[PDB]
Amino acid sequence: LYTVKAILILDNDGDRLFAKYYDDTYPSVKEQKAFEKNIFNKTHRTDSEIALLEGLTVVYKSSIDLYFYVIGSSYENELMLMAVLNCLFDSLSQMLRKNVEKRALLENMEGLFLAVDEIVDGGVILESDPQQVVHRVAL
Amino acid sequence: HLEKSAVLQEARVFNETPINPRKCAHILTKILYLINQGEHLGTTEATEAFFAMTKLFQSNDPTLRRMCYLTIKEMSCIAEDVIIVTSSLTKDMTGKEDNYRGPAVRALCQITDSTMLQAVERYMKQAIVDKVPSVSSSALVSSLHLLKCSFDVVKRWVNEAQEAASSDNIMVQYHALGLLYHVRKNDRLAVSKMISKFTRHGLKSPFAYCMMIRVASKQLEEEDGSRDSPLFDFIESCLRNKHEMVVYEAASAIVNLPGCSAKELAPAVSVLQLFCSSPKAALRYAAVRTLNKVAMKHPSAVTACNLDLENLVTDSNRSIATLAITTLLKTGSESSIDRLMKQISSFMSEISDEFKVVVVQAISALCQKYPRKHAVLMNFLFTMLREEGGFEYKRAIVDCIISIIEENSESKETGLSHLCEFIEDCEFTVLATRILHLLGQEGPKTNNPSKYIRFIYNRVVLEHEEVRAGAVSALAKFGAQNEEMLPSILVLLKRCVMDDDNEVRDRATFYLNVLEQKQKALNAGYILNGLTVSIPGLEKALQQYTLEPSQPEKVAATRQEIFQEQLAAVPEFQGLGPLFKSSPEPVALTESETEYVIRCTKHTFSDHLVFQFDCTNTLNDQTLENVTVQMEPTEAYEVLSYVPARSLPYNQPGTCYTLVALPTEDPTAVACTFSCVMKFTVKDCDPNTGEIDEEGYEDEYVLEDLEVTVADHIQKVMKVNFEAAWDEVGDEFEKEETFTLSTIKTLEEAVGNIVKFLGMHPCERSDKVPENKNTHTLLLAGVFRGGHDILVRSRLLLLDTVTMQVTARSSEELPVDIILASVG
Amino acid sequence: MPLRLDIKRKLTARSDRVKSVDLHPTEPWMLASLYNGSVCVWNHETQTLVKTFEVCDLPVRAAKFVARKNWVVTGADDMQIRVFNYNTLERVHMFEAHSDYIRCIAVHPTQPFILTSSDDMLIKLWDWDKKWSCSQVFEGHTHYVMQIVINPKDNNQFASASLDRTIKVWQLGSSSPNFTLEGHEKGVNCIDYYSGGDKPYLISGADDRLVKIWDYQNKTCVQTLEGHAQNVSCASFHPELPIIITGSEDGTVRIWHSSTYRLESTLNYGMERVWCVASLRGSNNVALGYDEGSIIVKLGREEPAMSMDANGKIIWAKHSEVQQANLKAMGDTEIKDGERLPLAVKDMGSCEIYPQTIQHNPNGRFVVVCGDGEYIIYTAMALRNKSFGSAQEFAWAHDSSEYAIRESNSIVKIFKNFKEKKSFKPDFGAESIYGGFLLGVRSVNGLAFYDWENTELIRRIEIQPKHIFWSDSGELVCIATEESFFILKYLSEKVLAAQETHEGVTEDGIEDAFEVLG
Repeated sequence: LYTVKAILILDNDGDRLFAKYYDDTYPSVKEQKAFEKNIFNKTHRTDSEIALLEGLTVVYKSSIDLYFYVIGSSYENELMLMAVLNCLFDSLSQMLRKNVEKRALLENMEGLFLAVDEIVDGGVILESDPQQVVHRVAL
Repeated sequence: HLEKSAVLQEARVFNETPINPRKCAHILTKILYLINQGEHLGTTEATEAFFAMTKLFQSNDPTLRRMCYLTIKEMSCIAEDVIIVTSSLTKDMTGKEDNYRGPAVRALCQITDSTMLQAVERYMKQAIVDKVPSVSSSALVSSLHLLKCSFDVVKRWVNEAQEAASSDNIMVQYHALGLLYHVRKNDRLAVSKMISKFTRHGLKSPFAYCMMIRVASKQLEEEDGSRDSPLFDFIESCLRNKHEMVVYEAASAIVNLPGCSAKELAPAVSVLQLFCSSPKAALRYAAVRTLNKVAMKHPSAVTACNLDLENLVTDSNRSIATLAITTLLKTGSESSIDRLMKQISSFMSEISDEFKVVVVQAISALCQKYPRKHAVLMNFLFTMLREEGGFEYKRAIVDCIISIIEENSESKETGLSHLCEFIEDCEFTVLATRILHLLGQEGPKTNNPSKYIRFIYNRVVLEHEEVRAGAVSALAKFGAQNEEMLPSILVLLKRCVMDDDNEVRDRATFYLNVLEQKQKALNAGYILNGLTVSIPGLEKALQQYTLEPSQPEKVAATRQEIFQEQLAAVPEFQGLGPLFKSSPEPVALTESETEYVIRCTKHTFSDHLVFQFDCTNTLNDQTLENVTVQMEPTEAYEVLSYVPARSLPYNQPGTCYTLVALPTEDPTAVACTFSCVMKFTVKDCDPNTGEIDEEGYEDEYVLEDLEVTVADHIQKVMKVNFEAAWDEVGDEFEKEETFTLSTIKTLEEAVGNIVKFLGMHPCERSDKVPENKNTHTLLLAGVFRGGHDILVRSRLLLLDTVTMQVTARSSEELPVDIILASVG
Repeated sequence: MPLRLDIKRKLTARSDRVKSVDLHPTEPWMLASLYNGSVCVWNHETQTLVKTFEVCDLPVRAAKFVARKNWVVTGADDMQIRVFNYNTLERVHMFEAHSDYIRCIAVHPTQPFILTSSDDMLIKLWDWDKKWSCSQVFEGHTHYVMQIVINPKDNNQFASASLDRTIKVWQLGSSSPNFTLEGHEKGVNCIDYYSGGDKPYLISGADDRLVKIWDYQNKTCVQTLEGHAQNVSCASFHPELPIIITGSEDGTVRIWHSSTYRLESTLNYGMERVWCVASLRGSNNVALGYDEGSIIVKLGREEPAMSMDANGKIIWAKHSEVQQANLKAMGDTEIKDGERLPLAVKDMGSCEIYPQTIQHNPNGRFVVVCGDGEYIIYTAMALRNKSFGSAQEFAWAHDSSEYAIRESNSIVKIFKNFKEKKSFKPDFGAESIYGGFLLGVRSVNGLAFYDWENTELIRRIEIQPKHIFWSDSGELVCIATEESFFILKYLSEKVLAAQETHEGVTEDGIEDAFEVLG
């Protein structure tokens, strides 16, 4: 039981606006931020549903001032990961009552924290239905 | 954003009277923020905040409940007296609504430990069966965590877990099947039953397929009892649902290790399954690939090729381009290498920085991995040296040089020499070390060492200590290997450079003094070619693969020797007949990893047989001591001694032996059957590998019989001329008996049966007899135990069945009698 | 989902609408209370009616035994509970239990109490020892109190079901219900507890066609049971077996597995309108009250499935340190013959099917779990899937690397190395199988023995067996029979001439090939 390695929603530098680690491989801030900077540097300023970083398929999207991440295994493809990443974007948008930017996330830090935990649970994909997550969470 | 101290502190008011759901929920949000933003909690304040929050569980608000679940999990480990929160979580967990249901099970189960396991079970059973994915999936992941604390509680849930498995809802199923596989496992077979039930089904759950593919990927033919095929009717071997990841995972395993063979609607040996998905968008990345494939990656490679090769060349996007190189690499092979190398050459042009280093490494690495000649590898290694000039490193000097001395060395030094012309001190410590090491070691007569020396001499001045030190020591070895060289050593070493710097001086003082002053017994000894400091494997090629898209020794050779060694350690067996031979037909008494694994071999000596029983107690509940394998011979054999296996704990082999004396007058065979029973003392054990209880009971385990054949007594040989040998061994021990082999209708099978049974190789290759000939003479030879030859002559008559008069002669009465009896 | 069952009609009796059915607290008798104004009790083991009591001339809705006094309590539309001695045949006491007829009575053997539930919306307590004085009156229910049951974890607690959409848990001490459960949505006909020392459960039945399971500890509704396709008259929990037995006014009774609530059986009788259910607390008898009579029914699973090899893996399924679904057990203990030996279990690997029968190999190399028309073979002590096969029944023979199976095509099958043997296929038909070397197959009022050599009829023994077991030489057989027991001789040579010749008739055999030794 494992698909998603970690979820990060990063500003346009790779610094932690947010990350919640569905791996046990980053718990300390220094390394959680390093990871975040690492994934953001590869993936950014080339938007696609694919990136390969650290031998893992990284699926990412972007907004005005954020890049949104799911990191998962590379034995899969973008599309499986993408379903998590689409939930992540979508659910935060509907939850916060505003599209994902740094402003929406900061506006409601609580909605963001709770919403992401419903999407991924210890690296298993707990939820992937944006609607379900949003009802499930209370602001 | 926040300060961890202030927020951890103000949380302590909850512990008293104030509960205020708004204030506390905010304070909680702040805790989650401190972690999220990236901060570390202080333990005293954390411990205090944790005891305080539990009061807050009284007020049931969905946002406050939510805050409470995330905060207790994060604060659980950095907190004390957490046990109080279990009750509050159960209270929450039974409360209907997904907000409570799912999030509570997860928070509760994380905090829950084997004592507490029992409490959560009613609520857990109710939460697992849900086709509402949140409650069920959270409960299913929760159960996975709980397998650690206590296995047994979780196991009972297998029925609720299975119930979820029957959903086609993606989460409920993914979680249900995945978890089940982990849970119910006590043997392979019970998990396999769980998998077969879902297996025939065309799911609309890609995640379940994926998690299951992995379980499935190996051939399973015991799914739900048994079945006649490795069959997976869920995409693993089938292609019921198309979706490029699932399709890729499935297609690479099935092709050359069938999960099932190819179907018209589901390729599974053929290369196709990947390829139909292959032209695509970003999605293509899974689709385009390969791995394994029938019979090679190469017929496969051609399909996909348009896609991988155009993206790889065109896209100087890192994200696309990486998928394109990995995809090229995958469609690759030995054959593909011509194509792969041009592409990789081309690739650096798109992304050129580290990627440059990687392509010049890749083209060499691929040439070493997939052979386009070892020479070409060196020539590519020159191109790597040329292009980068510094992203070669120290590990490269050792790897290039070791690799080079397989064939390239004279050339490599020379190439290196040219390469050294580059750049005087920006070329790095490493290239200078490579030309230096190679010029030292080869001692060029292929080119004049004077260019090399002149090139190295300049480099040393302005480059690091390690090379300058390297240069003096190399020179010294260079002196010892070649006499000629000594004059250059002296001009170089007197200089302030190759000696008299710092490290360079110390090494030099030593190396110099040994060459200059001393005998050079030492210097001579020291150069064995002038080799590197270590010989590793070929490091580059694996490194390169990931990086781009970002002494077994033996004594025995014969069964008799290995056994003889095992026997020899024990005295009795070599003291009481020495071993002629040990069986060429050792029989395993009891099957592997059941109750016992016992393999017995019968060993023949001059007048004895020793039976070595290698005994394993694979009994999980026991550990054994004082174990022996007891024996009842079915003929006149004396059982002299038993040697015990000292201990046989769980899954640990031990050996026990029975020594018996052979008859040497027996009129009937030494082909004989012994009934084996192992007897032992059991002390109770908790399965690990071993552990004994303070007291225990006697127990016995029955074993299979050991059969001793004439084949064990005789070692086979053929003779150039049977007739002489046949007379020579002893016609004075001659006895003749006539047999009918009615179950063998030709001579060729007949000769084979006497040859196998007796352990005699028929002379002159007499196992091949003129097909269906009326008379034939079969010549047998071999040596019997004690070291005496046994020859047997069987004059075959072929009617419709085989009749033979078998006459045997031997240097003893016993082989003759033994052969004659065993055959019939 | 599979479960060891075997529904059997222990005794039937025809009478006007029986509202209540009971098993005698400690006796093998079942009492049914009828609308004949009579309550009648019959001991459905010897099929003797022990006694009848004429409580009233108007329906007696409830009757139960207060076994200690050797008395029976009845509540009838006299609005009285009248007490009688069931061996001295006279009316012990007469008292007015309620202002309305008494639907159910519950007896506390440990206390002098009966509480009775009546449709005067009240449940009242009477103490038999005081000569049926009113100990306590419970006021809580605002509607017709259909049924009362005593909780077996605290007899001081009972629950009463009323058509007020609740089942209220009350304590004796407290007139009022100390907490209320809202167990159903269209009134609660019945309340029952799921019996035991560690089972806090309620069930509610309602006329919304549905029976609901509730956990009284957690207070949530565990699941909803489809019940019946018409108003569920009553629902109860079986104690031993994981099922719920419900009855409906459609004349149907259904049994539901209490692990997934999938239909185990539907039973009709030609008696119809099934008003009540009750279950024996010592388990495997349930009795159900109908319009046209009462029935006492006997449920299956009477005996355990297990086998002892020579490896000390004695394997069972269910039980302690073993799960039902998976397989385990070991027994390496040899403590004194005079007492029951510990479980002594050691853990054993994978399973994939349910154990209809689960058995170790008689000399220890195989394990077989049989279930659902399939057999799965697992390895003796490693439990990796060895083999698979078909088996509605599986029996190891004597050979135990040859076994008999009923594949249920009307020929008894032999599987050898867990692979089917078609050199074995009876020239009898089949109705059933006995293992051992000469396979006994029962058909056409005969027991026929078949060869594992050419499947010809060796002999037919004219008393059918319970079992055939054959010795481990295969010349001597032990036949379990209604006759009592046979030992028969199979003369091997006589069989070889007879079988080849096929002088043994298709369905009658040759009476020489086998001979009756004793």
